[PDB]
Amino acid sequence: MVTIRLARHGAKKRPFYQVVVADSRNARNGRFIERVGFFNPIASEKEEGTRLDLDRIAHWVGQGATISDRVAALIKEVNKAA
Amino acid sequence: KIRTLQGRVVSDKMEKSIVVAIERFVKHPIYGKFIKRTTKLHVHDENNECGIGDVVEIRECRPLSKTKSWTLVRVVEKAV
Amino acid sequence: SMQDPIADMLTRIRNGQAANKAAVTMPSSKLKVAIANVLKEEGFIEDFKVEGDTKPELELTLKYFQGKAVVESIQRVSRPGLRIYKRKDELPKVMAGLGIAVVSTSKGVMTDRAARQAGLGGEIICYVA
Amino acid sequence: ATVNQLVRKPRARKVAKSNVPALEACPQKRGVCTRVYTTTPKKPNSALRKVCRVRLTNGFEVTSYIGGEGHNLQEHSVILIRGGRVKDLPGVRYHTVRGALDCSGVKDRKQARSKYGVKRPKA
Amino acid sequence: ELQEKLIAVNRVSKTVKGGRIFSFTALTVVGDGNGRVGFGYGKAREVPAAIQKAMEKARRNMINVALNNGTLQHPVKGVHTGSRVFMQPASEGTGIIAGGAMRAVLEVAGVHNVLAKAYGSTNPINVVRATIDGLENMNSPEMVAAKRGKSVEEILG
Amino acid sequence: ARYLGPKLKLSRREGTDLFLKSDVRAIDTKCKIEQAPGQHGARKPRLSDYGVQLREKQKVRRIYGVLERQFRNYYKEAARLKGNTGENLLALLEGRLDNVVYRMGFGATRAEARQLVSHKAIMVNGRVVNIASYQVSPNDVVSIREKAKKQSRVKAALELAEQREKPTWLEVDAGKMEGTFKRKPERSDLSADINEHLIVELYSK
RNA sequence: UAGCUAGUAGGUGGGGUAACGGCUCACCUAGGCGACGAUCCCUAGCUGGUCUGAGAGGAUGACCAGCCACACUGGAACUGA
RNA sequence: CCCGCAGAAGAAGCACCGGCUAACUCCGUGCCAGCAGCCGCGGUAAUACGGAGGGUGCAAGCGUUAAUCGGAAUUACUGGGCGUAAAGCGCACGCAGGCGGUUUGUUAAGUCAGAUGUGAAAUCCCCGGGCUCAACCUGGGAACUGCAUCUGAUACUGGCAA
Ligand SMILES: [Mg+2]
Ligand SMILES: [Mg+2]
Ligand SMILES: [Mg+2]
Ligand SMILES: [Mg+2]
Ligand SMILES: [Mg+2]
Ligand SMILES: [Mg+2]
Ligand SMILES: [Mg+2]
Ligand SMILES: [Mg+2]
Ligand SMILES: [Mg+2]
Ligand SMILES: [Mg+2]
Ligand SMILES: [Mg+2]
Ligand SMILES: [Mg+2]
Ligand SMILES: [Mg+2]
Ligand SMILES: [Mg+2]
Ligand SMILES: [Mg+2]
Ligand SMILES: [Mg+2]
Ligand SMILES: [Mg+2]
Ligand SMILES: [Mg+2]
Ligand SMILES: [Mg+2]
Ligand SMILES: [Mg+2]
Ligand SMILES: [Mg+2]
Ligand SMILES: [Mg+2]
Ligand SMILES: [Mg+2]
Ligand SMILES: [Mg+2]
Ligand SMILES: [Mg+2]
Ligand SMILES: [Mg+2]
Ligand SMILES: [Mg+2]
Ligand SMILES: [Mg+2]
Ligand SMILES: [Mg+2]
Repeated sequence: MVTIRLARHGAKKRPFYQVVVADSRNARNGRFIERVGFFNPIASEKEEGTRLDLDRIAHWVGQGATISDRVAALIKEVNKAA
Repeated sequence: KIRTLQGRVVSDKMEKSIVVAIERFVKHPIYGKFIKRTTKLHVHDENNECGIGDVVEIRECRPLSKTKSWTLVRVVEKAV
Repeated sequence: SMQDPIADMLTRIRNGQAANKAAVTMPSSKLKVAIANVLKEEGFIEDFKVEGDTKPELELTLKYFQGKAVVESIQRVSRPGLRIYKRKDELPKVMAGLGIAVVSTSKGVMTDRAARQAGLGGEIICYVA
Repeated sequence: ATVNQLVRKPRARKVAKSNVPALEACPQKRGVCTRVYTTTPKKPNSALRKVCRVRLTNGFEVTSYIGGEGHNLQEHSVILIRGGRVKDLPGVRYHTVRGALDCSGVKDRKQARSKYGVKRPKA
Repeated sequence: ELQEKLIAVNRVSKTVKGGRIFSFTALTVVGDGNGRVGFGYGKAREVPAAIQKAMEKARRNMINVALNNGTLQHPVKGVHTGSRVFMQPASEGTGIIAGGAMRAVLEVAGVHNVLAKAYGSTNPINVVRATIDGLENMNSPEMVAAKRGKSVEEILG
Repeated sequence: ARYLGPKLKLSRREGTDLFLKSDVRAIDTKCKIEQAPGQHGARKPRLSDYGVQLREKQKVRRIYGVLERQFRNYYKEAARLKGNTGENLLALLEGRLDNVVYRMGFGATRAEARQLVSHKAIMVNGRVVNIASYQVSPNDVVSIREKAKKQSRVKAALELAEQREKPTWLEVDAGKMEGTFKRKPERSDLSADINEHLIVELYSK
């Protein structure tokens, strides 16, 4: 099952999630098919808190990839902000 | 349109098969002098039409025997 | 035996300059003619001529400036044993541009500057400074 | 050497030979004092240098120098062996780590204590 | 006004009936800091006299070098006996990168930014000679244009 | 992590005034400036080229109060940066927050400026900065905080500040105790008896 | 360490596999590899990379990541995509 | 993270000082004890051993050992040699291999140019961004010098023909 999920790299107490499309069986911070944006929970409010290449996301979703709850929340929040 | 190699037949004593040597120039990795290298391939030759020394055109295909994975597309020049 | 006639030409130039000869003569060839042409056009020699039909002799009239040879160092780079080819962005320059490198490209023999300005690479025949 | 010759028989660098084979790429090794004695140095110098033969934990048996003025070592005293040769004594290529394991420190030493395992004087 | 630097002092000896006679040799280099450099080598029974002979000799026997804003025109190789020296022009900020014998010569000569290295025998007396010869044969774009019968940009541009 | 010993000893070793004292008094009335420290100071050392390179590096280091590790990192960064390596090394050194505070005159010396910075007395863009090595950038506003602006030492230090030469690249309003770092200082505006190229050689030996 | 190899090399046909295939058989042909180093021995997990070096290179493969192999030692199948 | 209290108050060690290599004298010792990376010290004023004073270098670290690269152009492809310093086989023929006079044509193999695909992400580098700075995290890019395919150029090398 292809899934879109967050690969947390960040640093200790300072997470920086990377939205990646990957086979759900591979480890979290491991093999990924394609990266489609980033999310930084800590935000200076003048930086880009979340960047999403919605087009590629839609491409993979149409192909059949599922979406983690948090990635769906991010997509919905950015489309709502727009 | 089709990937292809060209070589000469060094031995044909096998039934329906031939071994062709593909020679190429490669710059030596360290010293630089362009040195000749040879690759010998067991090739499928229906009708055994290839004589030793002939220059033949070969293409890759599915595994046909334990070693044969190439088929003769055409003969280029024969019986030099 | 004789196996690099371009090396023979370069060495004739070098030894004639060392011996303060006014001119040098060698068996001719189209490649030798083109190399002499590029040398003349870059001003390292006075002039050149070819004489004869069946066994052409090419003659180069050398040049001196202050009782000094204008050509300081002439060395073959791509010797027959080890050919040296370079791409357009890898073409060497001699003496930081003061000298000239002779390049054989798909569009004939020319200097490194000309080859770079024409966007081509080729075989580095020799260096002259 | 011709390039052709090199492509036929590539250059083959000498492998560096170690000067401390008994350590087996370890900084120190433990060992038991088999005999503790004195020896005289090369012709130029003249002294009674204190050395000990030590059987290492890896089987190797080698001789090691005992630096400093005074030592309390006997048979069966386990000591730590460190790299380092002593020039005027052929055969001895190892030092004893003063202040490590059974080996004690140098008495009343004040300068360069850390090389002889002497605690900082309480003054 | 010229700046002078002593590169090396060495004690030699000659053997005679009574025994060994000690003397000294001095290698010094003088320069104008603007492209003119000479080197001298003197002998005397005492060091100050040897150094003074070397200075006097060094003031003559000096040559001019066509510097370019404190750096060399083009990479240069020099050779004398077993001392093979290599020098190349460098960008600003590099400073003087060289062994001591070459360092002194280049500093007194005025080359502000140069990368140098000595190969083979690092004998100072011959290293200085090879450096001086290399710097001497180094030509300038105007001189090479004059030789070749063209202009500067006709070579540069 | 900081040199705490006697200060004039360093000036005596380097043979010049290093501004390690406030300046109110002529340094020759406070020490034998022209004699090296120690029992054998009077003897003169015929010092090698490596010695002079080391002395130059030590002079700059002791001027700015920077230890070897930090100075080595500074040299690496200056070499990485484009342009004249020595010049950007000097720019990096002069861009330190404590140095900027001293140039604007809130401290009689760089050590006093460093203590001011450390004790939450200096603001950069209205933000409390407590790190000595904070790099100040062009168009920055460095100000004394209101609570620490009533310290007697800063009002004392402003007189020494007005008595020394005024840097061109800083605009200091002493009344409000605030200043603007207009631009990075060039080589020409700072003292010309620093041979940075010696340091460039020393970190390439 | 100069020679190695009889399912070895190729072919017809049958069998087997998800799939091509000596994968396995029955028979026929007598071949295949090798001085551009086969075979044999010793040593070793490979790569992105890390250290060093002006660079080419030398060494190296810990942590992060991709791949492979193993799960007390040897062997075997079953369930199951 | 911010605010308040107290009080300089709770907080500096390690190696070295003959030359290489920055930093020197006195006392003790007397080729003993001892030091040492190499050269080397020590037999009666030792800047080299041990102690003190002074000094130099690093710094919450400092030294010692082990291992790799460097310096080492000391496996030299970039970048070495062989008359005497180590190094031309005793000499000749000769197969495989390496190289090959000059002109014309053709080929596009090598070669060059362009384009496409690919060269995982992280790491190195550039311009920026966020933790009070830095280490650290992070955005975009360059790079990943390669490999393969296609279309071109034909001077040089190769093939073929004369
Ligand atoms: Mg004697
Ligand atoms: Mg003379
Ligand atoms: Mg030598
Ligand atoms: Mg620290
Ligand atoms: Mg079958
Ligand atoms: Mg198979
Ligand atoms: Mg193993
Ligand atoms: Mg190197
Ligand atoms: Mg398994
Ligand atoms: Mg177990
Ligand atoms: Mg098992
Ligand atoms: Mg099943
Ligand atoms: Mg000294
Ligand atoms: Mg006594
Ligand atoms: Mg000692
Ligand atoms: Mg005495
Ligand atoms: Mg002592
Ligand atoms: Mg060691
Ligand atoms: Mg090397
Ligand atoms: Mg040699
Ligand atoms: Mg000999
Ligand atoms: Mg002979
Ligand atoms: Mg040929
Ligand atoms: Mg020809
Ligand atoms: Mg092609
Ligand atoms: Mg990558
Ligand atoms: Mg920032
Ligand atoms: Mg980033
Ligand atoms: Mg041709």
